[PDB]
Amino acid sequence: VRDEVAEKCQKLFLDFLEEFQSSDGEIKYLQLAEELIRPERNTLVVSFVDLEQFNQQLSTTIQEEFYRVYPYLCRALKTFVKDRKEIPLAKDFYVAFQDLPTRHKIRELTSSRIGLLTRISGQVVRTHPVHPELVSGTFLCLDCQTVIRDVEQQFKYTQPNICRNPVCANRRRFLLDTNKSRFVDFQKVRIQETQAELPRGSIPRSLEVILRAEAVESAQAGDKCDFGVDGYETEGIRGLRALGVRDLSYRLVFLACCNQMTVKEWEKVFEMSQDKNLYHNLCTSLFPTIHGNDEVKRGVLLMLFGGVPKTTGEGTSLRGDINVCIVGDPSTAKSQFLKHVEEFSPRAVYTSGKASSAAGLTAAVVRDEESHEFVIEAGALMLADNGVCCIDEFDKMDVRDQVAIHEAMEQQTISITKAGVKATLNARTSILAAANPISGHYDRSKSLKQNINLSAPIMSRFDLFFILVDECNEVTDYAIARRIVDLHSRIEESIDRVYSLDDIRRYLLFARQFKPKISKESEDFIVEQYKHLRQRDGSGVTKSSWRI
Amino acid sequence: LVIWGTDVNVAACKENFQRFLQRFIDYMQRLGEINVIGEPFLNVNCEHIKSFDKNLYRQLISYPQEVIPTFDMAVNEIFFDRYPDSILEHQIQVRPFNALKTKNMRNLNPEDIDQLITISGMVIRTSQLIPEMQEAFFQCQVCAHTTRVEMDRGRIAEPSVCGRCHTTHSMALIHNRSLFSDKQMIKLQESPEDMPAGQTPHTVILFAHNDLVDKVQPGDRVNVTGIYRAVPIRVNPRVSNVKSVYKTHIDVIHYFSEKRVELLKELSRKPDIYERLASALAPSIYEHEDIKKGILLQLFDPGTSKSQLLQYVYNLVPRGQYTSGKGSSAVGLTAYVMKDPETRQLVLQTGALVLSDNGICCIDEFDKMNESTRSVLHEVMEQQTLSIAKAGIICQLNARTSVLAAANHTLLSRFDLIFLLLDPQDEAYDRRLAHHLVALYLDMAVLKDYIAYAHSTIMPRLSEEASQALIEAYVDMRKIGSSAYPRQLESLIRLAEAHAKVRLSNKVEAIDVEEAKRLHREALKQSAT
Amino acid sequence: PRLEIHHRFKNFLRGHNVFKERISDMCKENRESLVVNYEDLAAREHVLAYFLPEAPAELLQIFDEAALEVVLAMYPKYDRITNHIHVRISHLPLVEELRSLRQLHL
Repeated sequence: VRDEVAEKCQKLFLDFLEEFQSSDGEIKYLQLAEELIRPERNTLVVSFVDLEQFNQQLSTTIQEEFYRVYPYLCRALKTFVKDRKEIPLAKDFYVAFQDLPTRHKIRELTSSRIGLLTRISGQVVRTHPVHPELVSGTFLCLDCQTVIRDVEQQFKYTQPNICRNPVCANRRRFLLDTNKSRFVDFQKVRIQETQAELPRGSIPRSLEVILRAEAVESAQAGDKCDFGVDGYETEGIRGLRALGVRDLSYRLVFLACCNQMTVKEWEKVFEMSQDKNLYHNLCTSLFPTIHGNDEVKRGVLLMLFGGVPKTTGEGTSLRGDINVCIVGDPSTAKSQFLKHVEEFSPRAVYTSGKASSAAGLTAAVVRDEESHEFVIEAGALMLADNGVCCIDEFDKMDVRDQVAIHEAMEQQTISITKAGVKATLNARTSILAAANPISGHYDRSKSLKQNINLSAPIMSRFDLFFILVDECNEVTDYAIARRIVDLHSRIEESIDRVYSLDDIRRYLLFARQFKPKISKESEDFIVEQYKHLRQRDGSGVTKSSWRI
Repeated sequence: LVIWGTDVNVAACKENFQRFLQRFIDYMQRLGEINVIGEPFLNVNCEHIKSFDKNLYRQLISYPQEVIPTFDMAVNEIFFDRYPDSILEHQIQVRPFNALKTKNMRNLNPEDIDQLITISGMVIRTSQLIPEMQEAFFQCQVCAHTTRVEMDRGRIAEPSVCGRCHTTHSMALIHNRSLFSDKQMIKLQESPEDMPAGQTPHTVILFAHNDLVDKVQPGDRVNVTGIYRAVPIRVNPRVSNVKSVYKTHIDVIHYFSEKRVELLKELSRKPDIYERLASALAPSIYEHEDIKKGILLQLFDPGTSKSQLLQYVYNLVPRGQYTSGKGSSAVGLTAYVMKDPETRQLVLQTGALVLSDNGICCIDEFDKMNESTRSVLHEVMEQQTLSIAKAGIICQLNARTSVLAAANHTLLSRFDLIFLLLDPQDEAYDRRLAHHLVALYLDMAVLKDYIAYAHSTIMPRLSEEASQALIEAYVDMRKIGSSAYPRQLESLIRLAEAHAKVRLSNKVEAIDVEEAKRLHREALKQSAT
Repeated sequence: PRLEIHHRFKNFLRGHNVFKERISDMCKENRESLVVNYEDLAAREHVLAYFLPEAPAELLQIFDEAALEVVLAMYPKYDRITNHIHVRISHLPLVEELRSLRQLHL
C-alpha cells in the first residue's frame, strides 16, 4: 500500500525530469550536463506548473508530506546519472524553481501547519557562520548488528540495549563515523518579517529556519529575500530522560529550499508633453508640502534618478549613486525637518541618527560557548540596499562612525572581520544626509579653516552642498506658515487624488532595463561647455567652499 | 447514543424555539455577519437571558467545559442539514463575549474551581509560540492498523508514552492527527483600582491551549474572560511525588450624564470662570502657579512642591509610569531581553518608555543622567516614536504620547518647553503655607468621566482669523524696548488646541486670545539676561 | 567491502636500488626527510594502487605501525630520532587547480 505509492511518486518524478518540449533527443541532456558539471554550479529547474497539470495530486501530496518526501528525494532521486562510478563521490544534489506563480500569505502561514510549503520572504537578520556539530550517523558494529534506516537523525543516541558489549556507554569514546554521515553544509538565518507589510505597531516575529549550502554566499545581510518485536520486550524498563525533549520541541521546525494599467500611467507622460513649461510644473509636483527652499529640493529631486553601470569587462566599479549633504540650521528648529517629507516613500531607512545602541554594523562574536546577544550583521545601513537611505543626525559621527562611513562610502562594501567571521557585502544605495554646525553659523565672516570643525575626508567625498539664506521677502515669509496651517482647513476644501506621487516614480525604475541608446552627439556638447565651467569658477564670485 | 448523567439538552429551548421564530421577529448586524461573510468563530455577546431567567444562565457557567461544546455542536449541526454546500472543514466555536464581571476580582476565591471569570489588567510579557501535541493516538503491533475510537473528547495524552518508538514524530505527526497546537505564555497584572496600597497585586498566568493566540493584540487593556484551571506540579521530575499545591491559570476564551455637560457651558460665559477653575482644580498645589500652565491646560531646591507635583499626575491619571535615573542604566529602562537559565526559554523583554504611549511619563532629575542614555528619548522627542534596535528586533515602537517636565550652548532647543524657577525673595508668600495646608490637612466619580467620555468626540478646528495672529505678533514687538526667528513659535499651535479643548468649544471667542500672547512674555523673561 | 586485499595487507604487518639506499638515509644526523614517489607505490604493490583513491584512510594507521617494525629489528640505537615517523606519500594525480575549494568533497 505504502510501497506502491512511494514507488509511483518517484517514478512520476523521474520520468518528468526530461521535458518533451524544447525539441527532442539527447542533445539537451548533454547541454545540461555541460552546464552543470563543468562549472559545478549545480543549478537545475523544472516547471512546477506543468508537473501540476500532469498530476495535481502530486502537488497536494508533496504539500502535505514534505517531511515524508525529503528523505526519498534525497536518496532515490540520485539515479539520474546511470553511472556507478559517479554515485559514491556525489554527496548531495541541487535543484530549484523560478517565477513560481503560486504562493501563500505569511499571515495565512500559521505555525499550526508544519509540513506544508512556505515562501522565503522577509528581511535577512542574524547571519551565522557554519558550525559542524554532530547531526546524524551511527557507530553500530557490522559484526554485531546490521544497519537499519532508522537511527539518530537528531542529536539523540541509540535507544536499544541489545548485545551489551559496546552498548555500555559509561566511558568516553570518540569513534566518529566520518565515512557514513550527513555532513555537507548548513547554517541558520533568523528571517525578520517585512517591515513595510508590518503596521505601525509591529512586534516582529523572528523566524527560525535552517538554510543549507544553497544559502552559502547567496544571501545578503539586511536585504529582502528575492530569489515487530519478539521475546515480550514490553515497557517498564528504566532509562527515560526528558533532557532531549525540551530543547528542540519548543522551537519552529520546518524546512525550506530556494497591461492597459501600465499604459495608463505612461500615457500621462506622453500626453502632457504638449503643455508648455512641463518641466517646471514637474519639479513642484513632487513637493506639495514645502514652502521656500526651492534650491534645497532641487538637489533632492534629482537625487531620485539613478543608473549604476554593471561590470562586464572586469574593470572598476563605475559609481552611479548621488551623495549630497545639506548645510542648514544652526541646530535649533532644524531645517532637516524636510527630511521627514522623504520618509513617505518605499525603500528608505528611518535612521535614528547615530547616538543609539546600534547593534548592527558592529558585528560581534556569537559563540560565547552557549550563545551571544551581538550577531554578525551590518543592517544598520545595508537595510536600504537597492533603495535610498536617509541618515539623520549626520554630525554625530565623531569617533565610531567616522572610520565606519568612510569605508562604506568609498568601497560600497563592508569588510567585517572578527577572527571567526570575514566576508564582504554589497551596499548599493544613495546617502541623503544633512549637517549642522556645532553651535551656530559663524563662517560667514571667519574662514572655513578649523572653524567648521568637522571631518574633511568624508565631507570631501560628498558630491554637493547647500546653503539656506533667508531673505526679507514678506510675500513668502508671511505665506510660510499659511501653507502649513492650510491642511487644517479641510472642511471647505477636499483635494482629489488624480495619481499617486509615488507610483509614477516607480515607473521610471523599470525603464532602466530598457536601453536609451543615447548618441555621443548630445553627450559631448556638455563636455565641451564643461571646459568653460572649470575656468569660470575662478571669476571672483562670492566664495563658499573651494572644491574643484 | 447519549448519557443522561449531566442532563443537558440542545439549548434547553428546542420546543420554545419554534414560537421564538414566529414571535420575536414580529441589531441586524449580528444576524447578517453569519450568512453573508461566512466568518468562523461565532462571537455571541453577553448572556442576556440572565436578565430574563437566572436558571438558564446558572447552568452555563457551572460546567462551562461541558457547555461550550454543546453550543458548538448544536449550531454546526443545524447548518449542516440546512446548508449542505457550506464549509464543514472549518469548525466554528461559539465564544462568550464580555461575560459577567466576577465580583471582587481581588478576592478570587478558590471555591469557583471551574467557572468563567473576567480579569482586568495589562500584559507584561509574551512568550514565543510554544507548540504542543493534541489528539494523540497510540501505535499497535497488529499490522499497525489504527481504528477511530477516540473521536469522543475526554482523553488525556499523558507524557512519557513516547520514550519508545520515537518514529511517532515523523510517522504519526500527520496520519494520527498529532499536528502541533499553539499556546502563548502571558502574564497579566491585576489593576486594583487605586487601592490604598495594602496587599501585593496578584499575577495571573494566561497560557491556555486555544489557537486564538495573537489574534488579540498583547500590550493593551485586558478584558479577557477566562476559565480557571488547576494542574498538579511535580515535586521532582525524577520521581512521581506531587505536592498539595496547585498553580492557578486562566483559560484563553475571548475575541442624565449629558445633562451635566450642558450646565458647564452656561456658567462658562461668566467672566469669573478663570478664578473658579484654578482655585478648585488641584488645590493641593502651592505657589509658582506658572508651572500649572503645563499641567492644567494639558490635562484638562528640588522637590519644593515639584516632585509632589509629579505625584499628582500619578495619582490623577493611573495611565503612566513613574521612574528616575541614577538607579537604572540605559538597558535598565527598556530592551532588557533575557532568557531563563533554569528553564531554558527566551523572553522578549520590553520597557516602560515603550509602554508609555497615550500618557505622560514622570521622569525627573534629567540633568543627572549619563550621556550614554538619553539616546532613546532623543528620537522620541525628535521623531515622536521609539525605535528599539536589538539583535532580535529591529523596528520602531509607536510613541504617540507627550511627556513634559521642568529644568533649573543653545542646543537645549531639543526640549519642548523650558522653564526656570525664580526666587521672588518674598517671605510673605511662604506665610500662606501654614494656613493653606497645615490648618486644612461620591464626588470622585464625576472627575473621572470628564476625560474619557467628553473628550472622545471633541476635535478642534482652527479658523482662518486665528492663525496669522501669532505670526504678526512677534515681528513688530520684538524691536520695541531693545530667539523668535526659528519656526519654534509655529509649533505653539499644538498647545493652542488646549484653549479650544476647554468648554468643549470648537469655536474661538474673546477668551483664550490674549492668553496665548502673554505666553511669549513668560518664555521671554526666563530666556532673558 | 572486499576481503581479498584487507587480510593480505594486514598480514603484511605481521628501481628498488634507490629504496635500498633511501631506507638507510635517516641517521643520527637527523636530516628529517622522507621522499617517496607515487609511481613506485603502484609499481611495488599494484593492488594498493587502485585502493589509494578509495580507502587511503587506513594507510595512516598502518604506516606508523609498519615503520617501527623494520627499524626496531635492525638497530635499536636508532629509536631516539625524533620519536616519530610521518606519512609522506607523494601526489595522487587527479589534480584540482581551482575546483578544490569545495566543501562537498570531504
